[PDB]
Amino acid sequence: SLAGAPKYIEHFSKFSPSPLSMKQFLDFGSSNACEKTSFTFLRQELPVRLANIMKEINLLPDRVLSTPSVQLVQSWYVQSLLDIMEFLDKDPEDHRTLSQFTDALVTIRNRHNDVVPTMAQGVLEYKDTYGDDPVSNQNIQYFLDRFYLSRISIRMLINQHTLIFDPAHPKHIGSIDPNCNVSEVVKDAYDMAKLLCDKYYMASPDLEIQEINAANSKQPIHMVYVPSHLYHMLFELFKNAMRATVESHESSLILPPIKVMVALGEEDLSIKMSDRGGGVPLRKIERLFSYMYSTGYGLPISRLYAKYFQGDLQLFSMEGFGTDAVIYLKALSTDSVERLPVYNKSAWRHYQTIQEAGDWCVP
Amino acid sequence: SLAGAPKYIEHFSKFSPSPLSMKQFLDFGSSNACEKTSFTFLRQELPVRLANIMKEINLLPDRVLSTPSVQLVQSWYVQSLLDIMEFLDKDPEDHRTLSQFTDALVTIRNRHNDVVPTMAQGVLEYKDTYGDDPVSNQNIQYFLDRFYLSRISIRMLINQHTLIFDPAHPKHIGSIDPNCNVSEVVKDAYDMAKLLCDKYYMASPDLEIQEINAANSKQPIHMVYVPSHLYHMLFELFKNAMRATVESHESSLILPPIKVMVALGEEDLSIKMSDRGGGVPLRKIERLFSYMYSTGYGLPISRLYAKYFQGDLQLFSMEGFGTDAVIYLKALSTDSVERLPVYNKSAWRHYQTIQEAGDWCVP
Ligand SMILES: O=S(=O)(c1ccc(O)cc1O)N1Cc2ccc(O)cc2C1
Ligand SMILES: O=S(=O)(c1ccc(O)cc1O)N1Cc2ccc(O)cc2C1
Repeated sequence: SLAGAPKYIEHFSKFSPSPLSMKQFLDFGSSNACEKTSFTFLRQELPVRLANIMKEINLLPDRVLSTPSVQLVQSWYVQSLLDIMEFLDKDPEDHRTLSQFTDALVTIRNRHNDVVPTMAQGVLEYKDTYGDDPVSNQNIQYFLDRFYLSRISIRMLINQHTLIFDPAHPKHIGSIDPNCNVSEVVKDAYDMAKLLCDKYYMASPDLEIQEINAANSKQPIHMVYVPSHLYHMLFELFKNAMRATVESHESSLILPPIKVMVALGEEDLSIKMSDRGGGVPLRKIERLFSYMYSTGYGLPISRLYAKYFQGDLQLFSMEGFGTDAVIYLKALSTDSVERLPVYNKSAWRHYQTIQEAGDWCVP
Repeated sequence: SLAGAPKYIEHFSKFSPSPLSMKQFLDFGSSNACEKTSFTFLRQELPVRLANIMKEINLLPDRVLSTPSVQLVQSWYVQSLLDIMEFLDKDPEDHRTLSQFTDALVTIRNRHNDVVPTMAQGVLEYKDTYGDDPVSNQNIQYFLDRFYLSRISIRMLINQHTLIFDPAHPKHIGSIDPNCNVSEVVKDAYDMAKLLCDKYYMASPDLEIQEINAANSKQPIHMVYVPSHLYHMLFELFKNAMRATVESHESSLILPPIKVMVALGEEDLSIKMSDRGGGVPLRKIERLFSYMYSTGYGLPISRLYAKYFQGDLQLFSMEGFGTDAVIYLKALSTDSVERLPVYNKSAWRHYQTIQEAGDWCVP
């Protein structure tokens, strides 16, 4: 009783995703009239976001697209789109529509649970089947950043709806903490990483936290954010900083601590994690964010979480000494706007690459 | 008695520039047979490098190319190319050829002395005459990085020839110090920046230097490098770090010092300059390397000096606290290879941009 998926994909891919600000997410209420609004918004917005990214999947190299794991993920997206299409003609006034819709979103979230490692298997299949080539590799890199960020955004919309309209922290709005204590999240991530480091190495570096609240030097630093995302980024950074520290100090009983600075400025809330884990040459930094060399998507995915609300995650090392990692976040909820890839000529053109000698000299 | 310039430009632009390593520059001797070799090399290589970049000038937007200052710089390049063409049929065995050639190179260097600010006037003329647009601006950015790096490389070849074949440090090979003490250059740059800071603010931050020689903890850190280039980068960084420090501490008599770490690893020699000058939001970092917003090319040009021998110069700030700047250099002379732009399809295509909506969403 539904049209073929391609008809829906073509229709919805014409629209641009509509980025929401942290402030907008937060300003969304929990009434039945709010739920109807969420419903009528999401039955348009989720298909738009699904369609847009599905169109880009089709731009992947034939070699990548032909892999069974990429084809599997595609099929999940198709079914999720179709699931939502069942609601196009349903009455928001009917409470059964709303409850069924929430169930359908839960089913979609579960279906897509293993998307990240499934796509990674697809990349591995491409490499095993054909051997990798630099043109395909660049396309894969460009695509995966956009695909994973798109996924993050879709999961955000679904979690917001299901959490609000169906409780550890009643003060949270869905997955959003309007008063996230940044240092508390830092400590939580450190604690968990320490458990892992202690398990394997029977030791771990201590943590030192310093806050710089530029405008209000006394006040503990808080922000509007999704703590699970911040936790995710910090846990990944701690794991790397701890491993570097212990491994570069095999002969020592005294380990240099990991130092974190949390700075609050007018526009940025920045979190720097500094280790003395011996560092890595500049040449090897890019590779840390590479899906190909990582085929462990911890770092590239953490950076996408940072970028999702207009932030970033940057690494700077000093080979022979150690490494600084910085999470840049927007200080203000009004500046924290979803960063969403969109399917258009620009995106399309970016895939249109091919083999040739670069614009810089080789000896 | 010479052909029209375009015939020479077309001929020489077919070749790729030939990048030399620091080790190769250094291994070049000072005999008459070495001079003849330098001559026969440079009468081919300099025209290749001149032609390659001249071809890219022609790819600039009509709006930029039409400016009197860009046209002036172009005319200098044309005359310099032609000057060298006078030597195509000359006998290297004749000492008069060699001496005349050295004179011609000196004349070229002098002719091009004001290239950097003359091009900047061209950018200003474009902005004043037409108003700037983002497409042209991106082209200008791409082109100027390549144009200025090309210029750096040409100046390197000329200085090497004129210094060697025509003396404060007899141990230097042309402009190259085979035993450059990095901390000494740091101190020289600091001293000069301090003079300027003291003049305007009647105070300046102190300097603290720490060295980390990973493989030989006792040994002072030395490298093969061109000290004037290292000095140039450090002076620019000190000026910025000092200004930030003093201006963000208007009420204080106590200024936090500027801290420099010089680290020597297996592959990198890295120099970090840390200030507590209050920092800048991430949003504003890109602009620091922008020729358009700088229309003060100090930072972008310093970064090009770093990139010229396969290094880099990177800035990381923490708004509300301060800024780290890192110069990354190759530790080994064999890894220090000229980075030279080349005129080919790839370079050509990169100019082929135009107006459209980007691949990311706007609200
Ligand atoms: O790349 S690192 O500098 C680095 C990368 C990311 C990060 O967040 C922190 C780091 O220190 N570091 C990793 C590591 C892991 C094991 C080991 O023996 C040495 C090192 C160095
Ligand atoms: O951008 S900065 O962080 C910066 C940029 C480059 C650099 O090398 C060091 C820096 O601190 N800094 C400049 C400056 C100059 C004057 C002022 O009042 C404040 C600031 C901040």
